[PDB]
Formats: sequence, structure tokens, C-alpha cells
Amino acid sequence: GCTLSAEDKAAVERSKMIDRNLREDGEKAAREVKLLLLGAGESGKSTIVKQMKIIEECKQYKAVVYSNTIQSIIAIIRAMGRLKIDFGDSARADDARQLFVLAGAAEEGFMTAELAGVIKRLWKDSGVQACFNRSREYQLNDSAAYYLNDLDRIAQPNYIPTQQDVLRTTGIVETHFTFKDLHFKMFDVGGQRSERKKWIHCFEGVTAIIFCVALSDYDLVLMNRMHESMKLFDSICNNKWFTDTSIILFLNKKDLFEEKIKKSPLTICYPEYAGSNTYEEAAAYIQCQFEDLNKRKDTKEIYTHFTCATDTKNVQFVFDAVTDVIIKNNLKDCGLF
Amino acid sequence: LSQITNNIDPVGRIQMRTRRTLRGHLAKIYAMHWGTDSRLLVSASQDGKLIIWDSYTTNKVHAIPLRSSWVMTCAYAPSGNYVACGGLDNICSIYNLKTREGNVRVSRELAGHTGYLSCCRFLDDNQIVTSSGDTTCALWDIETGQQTTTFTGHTGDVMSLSLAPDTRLFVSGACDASAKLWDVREGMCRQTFTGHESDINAICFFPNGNAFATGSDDATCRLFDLRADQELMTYSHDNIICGITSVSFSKSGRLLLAGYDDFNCNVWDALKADRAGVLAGHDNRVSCLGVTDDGMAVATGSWDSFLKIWN
Amino acid sequence: MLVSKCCEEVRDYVEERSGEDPLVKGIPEDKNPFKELKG
Amino acid sequence: NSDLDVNTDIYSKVLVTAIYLALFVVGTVGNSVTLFTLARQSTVDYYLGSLALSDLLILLLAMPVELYNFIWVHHPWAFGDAGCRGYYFLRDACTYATALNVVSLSVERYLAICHPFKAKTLMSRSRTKKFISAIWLASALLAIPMLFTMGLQNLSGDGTHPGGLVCTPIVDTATLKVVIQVNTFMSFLFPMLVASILNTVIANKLTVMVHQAANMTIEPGRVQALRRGVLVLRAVVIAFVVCWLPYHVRRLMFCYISDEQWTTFLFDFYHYFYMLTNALVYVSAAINPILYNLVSANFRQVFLSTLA
Amino acid sequence: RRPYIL
Repeated sequence: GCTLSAEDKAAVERSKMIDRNLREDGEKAAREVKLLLLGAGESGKSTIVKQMKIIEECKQYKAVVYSNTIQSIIAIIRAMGRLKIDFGDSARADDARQLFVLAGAAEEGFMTAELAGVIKRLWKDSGVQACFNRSREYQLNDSAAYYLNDLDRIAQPNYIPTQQDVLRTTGIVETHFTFKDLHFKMFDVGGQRSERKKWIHCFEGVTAIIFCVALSDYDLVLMNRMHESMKLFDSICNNKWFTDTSIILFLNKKDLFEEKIKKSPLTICYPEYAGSNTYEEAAAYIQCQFEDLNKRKDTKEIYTHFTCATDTKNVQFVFDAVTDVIIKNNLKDCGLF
Repeated sequence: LSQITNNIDPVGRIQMRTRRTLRGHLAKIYAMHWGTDSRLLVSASQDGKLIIWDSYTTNKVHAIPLRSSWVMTCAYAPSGNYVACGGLDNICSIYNLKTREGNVRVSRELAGHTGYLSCCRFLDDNQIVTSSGDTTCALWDIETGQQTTTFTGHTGDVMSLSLAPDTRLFVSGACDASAKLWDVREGMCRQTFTGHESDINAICFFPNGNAFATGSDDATCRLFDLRADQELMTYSHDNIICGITSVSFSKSGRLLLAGYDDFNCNVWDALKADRAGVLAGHDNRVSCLGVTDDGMAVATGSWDSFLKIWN
Repeated sequence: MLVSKCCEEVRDYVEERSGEDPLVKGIPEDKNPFKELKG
Repeated sequence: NSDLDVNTDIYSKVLVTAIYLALFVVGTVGNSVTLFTLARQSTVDYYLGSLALSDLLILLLAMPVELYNFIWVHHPWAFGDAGCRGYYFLRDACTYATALNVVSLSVERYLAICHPFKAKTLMSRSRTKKFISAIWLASALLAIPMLFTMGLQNLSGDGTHPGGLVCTPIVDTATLKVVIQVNTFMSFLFPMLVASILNTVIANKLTVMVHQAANMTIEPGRVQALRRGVLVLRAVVIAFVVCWLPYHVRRLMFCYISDEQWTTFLFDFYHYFYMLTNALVYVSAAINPILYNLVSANFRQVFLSTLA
Repeated sequence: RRPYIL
């Protein structure tokens, strides 16, 4: 105990309040249920996300809104010099200068009455508008007009950003929906395309992978697309990181598939099959062909469902699967089982 | 190199104790960068936080809540004014340490990428280089928000990046087993290095800025030369086969610290390619390590959520 | 490009810097900033 | 000068030696195969290994000396002064090791189910190995009072015969009563409390989850393991109460009666009841691997595959 | 008659 004159104690109190904020957010994350989405060929990835999400933080974005607004108007003003567009009223030249003076002396995005006045007058000027309408000729924030048109609200001293303000400020897509009083995080990972061998280890500790296959992609060719989905499922199910993590398998677009199997056969996809050209048998053969691929069955278990753009009995089956995987993880974590 | 540099007497057995231990995280830590004052270090993890520790007193001077949890890298600006972080969100967000408010906030979100960001390094307070997931590297300007000089030319995705000490150039590594020496001012690659079997996961400059080591998934560290345009040394040893997640040199260069996936870090005599010492602290994959610019301490983070500081 | 000269440059650089290096020389534990000073 | 010898029926003595040898061979084989299996989440593994280790040590240390020195030679200490001190030190250190292991395993399961984040932060293999070493050190510190209280005393007809020497608490009845009653008090009434209430609320959570399992669309043949988990939970609590209650009731009986109430019949009942209580504590220390074996029929398969 | 047994 030295305290180094009152500030080491306040540093340790800062550290302990940071520890407190860590443990609260860590409890919120450790109770939180993480789910992986996979599938290269579109396989209901949309359909499932629309069916999932259909059933003080803003304040943190204030200076981002300001920053974006300042960036937008500067982009327009600068472009005027490059495209040789004059101001509608020569008096705006002084305001343009003042914009650069005020942005130039500040530390980060900000808003004052003075700055709001300068930007408002610039944005209403006919030359500035003419440059704005030529924005394809330079680089301008998509949300330029959104913020600049609402400047008066944004410039108010007690301004608090709305949700839309925050949304206005192309990889993974997180949907943090709840169901049966329990929160779910769904990671639409198929947006970004790179080598899966170098970032899938970020996803150890995901509770359940929700793998999705379209049934109707049995006959299309890039090499069968269905064989590509089976190899992708193979590469994920037998992976060295996902040894314990179970897979919620989906089979999508089943009615299309019903049409396509009432017209076209199934030997063209898989040669060594000679079953009936009935719905239940062909669906059972595709399901047994997927669930035979796990080289391990004592550790995890694949949960198959048949779904399409109907059957709203989806999220209850999702939560049934999540409960079974979490119960089996808890039993394993206990000394039982 | 070992036939030349064997006349120098060896360093002896290196024994280091965990001089500190920085607990607090709830996930795998992926990155760590010192400060240029050699006292503050930032460290990011998959629990949505990155935490700016004070290495002497083990105090958390900051903890920044991130908008997307998936975070592969971090860098600490040499002014001490900025930090950076990026992951699967394809956005290298930038945080301002030295704010009048005193609340760290996202100054800008740098976006426009079709892949995850593998690495970020700060050039100045206004220039930041990154290493992406669409097999390209880039150089951003934070004030405009526009990427200045895009570095295209790899076939497999890029995995690491290491600025030089004088920050005129840098080296990036990828899944091509081809480390490339880009150039910041002109904007084109200069040299391409092969000599690894598979993907490379870790690149660190030699402290003179005229060489660099490379850690790969092939259990091989290989120090290259930029002038001589070829591989110089193959720091590897039998009975070990696991991958390497991070490398860093010492201040003099005499000992290089390699992070294996045998769950412990090994300390390589950089001249005789001998395993000079073993740092057997961690109980999972050592995912990041770094040595102070003053050369006094070596911090190492890992997947067991424990930054240990050895000396 | 004469790899022997270049690795010799790496060698003479490090043997120039090896002495004042605070990790291969070691610590005297009183100039160490990481003395604990705690209870 | 031979007295205090208790003249019991030899067929009852042979019949409890046969029970003791059966518990001996079963506990040694079970504990050996469980430590080899756990040696070949990690914290519950080290917890089960520490409890099984403590039970193997209680068997191999306490069993053959208590056998030879209470069943066959009923009066003399075979092992000398440090023999008495080391016997009661080991025995009571193993008793605290078993009681605190079952406490820690029950708190760990209550933590593991009702506070998953707090159990994530409280559990690390570094912290768990430190914690088990701490609990063995604490069982040794709480067994230090069985060092200084206990000793040799000669209770022959004149106190000088070399065969009238016994192994007894050499301290008076009030100090004896307070030391043994605080031992039985904390070492039993605190583990009965934590095991009973924690495992009861875990059993409540598991029975609600069973009633929510009867998700039959998701369910494979895996409601057997939830009923088996209820059964192993209840087997842990009932086995700990039934096996470590009569031993401390016996020690209570030794604690309170100041010899004005002892007769010949209660004397003989005490000696036969001592035999039965050491039978039950060895039943506990041998039936841990059994009821960890039989419920985990895949880990059981691992046992019998390594054994075959 | 006290048993010394403990």
C-alpha cells in the first residue's frame, strides 16, 4: 500500500469499475447463445433470416453523426472547386472558408450553432445543390442528404440520435433476436468469401451450427451443386474445431423440390439409388445421405428439418435443437454423462 | 546462416518468470501491441472488448466495447492517440484515446471491403495500413475515410502484416506462402518471397528494418532478407509439428520469440537456430506476443485469456 | 544478392546491439521496472 | 495385565472381515481404473480425480492398519507413537478431503447450471489445480488437531505394563468434546447442507427440463441420460448422508457419555457399531467409482475397454 | 468401563 498520493488508488478504482463493466457485459455474453449459419449456394439463408427476425447506446453515435455530416458537406464543397461550379451566392464563399476553419481546428466531429449555420447556408445554396446532384462524379457519403436535410434537429443542443440516425452512419450479419425468453445470435457468415481454413477457429464455442441446404439444387451444374454442398457439409462436420458442436441441418425449398421430383428423376443426382419417386422416400434418402457423413456420432448429432417459404413451425424447432445441444453440453460439463 | 554464426558463443539457457499476469478477458485473445512509451499495451479479444492495460501496475487504463465481437487484430499508434481494431466485420474501426471528454469513441469506421481484416498497423496519426480478407492489403487515410492505396496481387488470402521501424515500407504475408514487400509511397509491390509449404500466419520485421521472420502453419519460422530477395534461415526443429500463430523479435535481434500450437511459446537463438528457451506458461494456443521497443519485457497473450509478461 | 554478406550484416548488427539488450544480457532486478513492490 | 479386550463372537468378526476385504478389492480396483482413465470440462475431471484419489488413500492407508489393529490385535498399537499420530492425521485429513471434495463438486454443479458465467470465471485449470492443492493443504491443517490431541496412554492395572498401552485422546473430556464436536459440526452439517439444497435445486431444474423434454421432435434416445442424471444426483446426496452420518453419530456418542452411562451392553454395541461405521465409510469410498461408472455408460465403456 | 476406541 503506497497509493502514490491518491491517484494510484483512483487508478485501481478505475480498473475495478472497468472489471465491473467487464463482468456485467461478460455475463450478458456468456449467457448469450451463438449460432453459426453456413451454405454457399443460396439455401433459404434469406428465408430463414426473415423468419427469425420477424419474431444511451444511440448517444454514443452522436459525434459519428457529426463527423459524417461534416465529411459530406466538405466533400461537396471541395468538389465544387474541382468541377468548377460557382456558388449561387458569392457570399457562400466566406461560409465555405469558415467550414474549413471550424473543421480544421477541432479534434473530432462536433456541432455548434455557428457550424450549423455555416453548413445550413451552404446546403441551401443553388451551386452547392448543383454539385450535390453531380455526386456520381466524386466520392460522397450515401447519407449526405439524410443528415444535411435534418441538420436543424441534429444541431439542437440536446440532440439524441434516433435509430435511423444510427443506421445511417458487407460481411457478417448479426441478428440478435429472442425467443421463448432466451436470446439468440445468428451469424450470417456466407456474405464474405475467403479461405474458411483461416477464420473458422474464431467460431469455436458456438453453441450450434445451423447448416442449410436447398433440396432443389440436386440437378444444377457449375459438377453437381448438391455434391458441392455435401462436400461443404463434410468439410464442416468433420472439422477439427467443431468436434463437439452439433449441427442443425435444414433442407430448404421442399415444395419446389416436390415439383422437380415429380417431373425429373433422382438417379441423375445420385447414381447408386433406386428407391421410389415418392416424397417421403426421396427426402429420407437425402437426409440419410447427409447424416451418414459425420465420422463421429458419440460427440455430436445432426438435427434435420424440412422447411420452405411456408411452415411457420421453425423457431420453435430451432429452440428445441438449441435446448438439446445446451443440455448435452451442460451434462458433459457436469461430472455426469 | 548456422554455418557462419556458430562461432559466436551461445546465449545459454534462458529462464524467465511470469513477471505480470493481466486477467479480465472471457475469450481467446488475438492481438497485443505495445506503446512507444513501452508502458501501455492494448489487447483485444472475442468477448467484444479491447483493453488498454498499464503493464507496470497491471491496471486497465481503458476497455473499449466493440460493435461486432469478431476481432482479429489491433495496433497502437506511436503517438498514443489512436488504437485500431478489425475483424470479420470488414471494418477497421479507429478509437481516439486522448479525447477532451476522456471517453474513447469510434472516430471513424473504415469500410469498403469484401473480406475480414487480418491486420492493422499505424503509420502516423493519419495513416493506417491494413491486411484484408479479399486477398488484398490497403492503406487508409482516417480523415477522409477513403482508402488511399489498395494493394492487389495475392491469390490466397493475406494473413499478416508488419510495418518497418522507419515506416517507409512494410511486409505482408498470405496463404500463397509468398511474403510481399510492399511500398507505401509509390504503391506497388517490390519483392515476393516463397519457401513455405503452406499458408503463413505471422510476420515480424527484424529491428534494423532490413529483414523479417515469418511464422507459418508448417512449424517453420523462416527469416528472409529484403535486399537479397531470398530465404535466409529456417528456424525449425524436429518433434514439433503444430502451427505458429505469432512471432516477434527481441530489441537486439539475438532471440526471436515464436508462438507454437504446442500450447507454449519457444525462444529461438536467431543465429544458431537453436531452441534457446521455453516459455511454458499458457494452457492453450499462444495467439499473440510482443516485445517492448525498450527491449525490457515480453508480453504474450493466448487463447486461455491470460496475458503473461515475462522478463 | 550475396546472402553471406547480408546474414553477416544481420550478425554484426545484433552483436553490436546484443550487450545493451535488456533481455539477452538479462536484468539486475533493481533497474527492472517489473519488480513487484506489493503485498 | 490384559484388560479392556472385548469378547465378541468370532463368526461376526470373520463376516465383517469378509465385507472389509470385498470393499477393499472393489475400492482399489475402481479407484485405480478411474485415476488411470482421468489421467490418460477439465475442472470437473480434476474434481472427480481428487475425490477418487482421496478415497483410494483412505482405503490403502486406513484399511489394513485398522484391520490388523482393531480386528485381530484389539489392544496394542502395532505402530508406535508416531504411528498413532500419523494414523489419525491421515484418517482425518482424508475425511476432510472427502467432505470438502463433495462440497466443491456440489457447488461446482450448482455454479455450472445456475451461474454459467460465474462458473466460467471461477473455473480455470490453473485455479482448479491450485484449489485442489489448497483443499488438501486445508485438510492437513484441520488434521493438525488430530496430531496434538491424540497419543499413547497406558491403561493397564497399574499403568506400567507394556501391553496395557492404548491409542487414545490423552486430553480431558471437555477439550475432547469441543474438538470432536466442532469437527462433526462443520465437516458434516455444512456438507449435508450444501449437498442437499444445491443438489435439490439442480434436481428441480433437471425435472423441469425433463418435463420440457416430454421437444420430442428434437429428441433421440436421450431422455435416459436425464433420468440417469437425476438418479446419480440423488445417489450422491443419499450416499453421502447414509455413509457419513453413523460415523459421526458414533463419535458424538463417544463425545457426550462421560462413563456414568456406559454399561457392558453399550460397550459391546459401540465396538460392533465401530466396525459397521468403518464398513459404511469404506462403502462410500468404494461406491464413488460405481455410481460415477454406471450412469455414464459410455465412460463405463471406456473403463471396461481399458480393463479388457 | 470406557472404550478408548476412536
